[PDB]
Amino acid sequence: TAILSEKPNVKWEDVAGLEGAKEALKEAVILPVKFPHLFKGNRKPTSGILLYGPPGTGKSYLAKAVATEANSTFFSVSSSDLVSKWMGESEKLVKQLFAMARENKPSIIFIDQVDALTGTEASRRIKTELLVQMNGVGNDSQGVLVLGATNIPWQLDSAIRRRFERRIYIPLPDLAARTTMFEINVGDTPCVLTKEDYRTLGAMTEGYSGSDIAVVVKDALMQPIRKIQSATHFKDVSETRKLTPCSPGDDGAIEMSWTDIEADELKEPDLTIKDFLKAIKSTRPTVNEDDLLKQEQFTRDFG
Repeated sequence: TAILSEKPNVKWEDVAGLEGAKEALKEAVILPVKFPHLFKGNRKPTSGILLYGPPGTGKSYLAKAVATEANSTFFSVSSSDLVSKWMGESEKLVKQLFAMARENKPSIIFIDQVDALTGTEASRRIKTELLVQMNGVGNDSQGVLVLGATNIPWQLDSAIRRRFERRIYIPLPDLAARTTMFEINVGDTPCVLTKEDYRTLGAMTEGYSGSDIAVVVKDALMQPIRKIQSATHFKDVSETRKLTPCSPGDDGAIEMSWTDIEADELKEPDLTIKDFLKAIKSTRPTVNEDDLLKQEQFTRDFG
């Protein structure tokens, strides 16, 4: 299981925002696949694409969407794992990976953290084997497309860099995308959030990543459970008896614990925007603001 394989089922719409990358990938990858007769002779589809941008944008998830939409098998590998965990057998692994992908066209190879192939003799082999394999466009043949992912494109070996004809920036999510991420992350959970609240949550998380948003949302959803747990005082409201947590000393405030209260006849506190706003304060964004420039320096130079 050093090499993952799957026929993923991620539609474009399942990936929050990124419409620009998406549209780049559509014409870079999907057009060739949709209309292969366009690529007779010396006109050949891209076969290396680098995805670069700050962490927490789900470059992986987007990659699966491409596979789903190209109707191809998704083969994938982590370069950090290759360099550290497997080491000795890494040459063999990079081989087998390209070999599986050839045997399974149409297919996509995903190499995560391509920077981690180069430096801190032994992994010099991995670099070298990868390069030979990406010359496997000039095997015959393909078929197979390599999508590299990096957070630190400026630390990516220029030789490897050069094998990735096409480069696409995966930005931090904008207002609309963050709004979508909040919705997706709560999905079906019982709550009383409006369309406007989602937008508010969106607007209020400038500079957050999908990951960041995921952690904030995971935090917020637990709040009603959190309230039920640490009360101390409940109260009847309203189909026969129904009690919810309330402050010490209130209109009908009995003193008890959740344990004291009967099956069902609990009234969980509503899940409010206020729970999410709280969660936003206690989870700072992950990604430094100087990254914009560092990534944009790369878009300017090797875009």
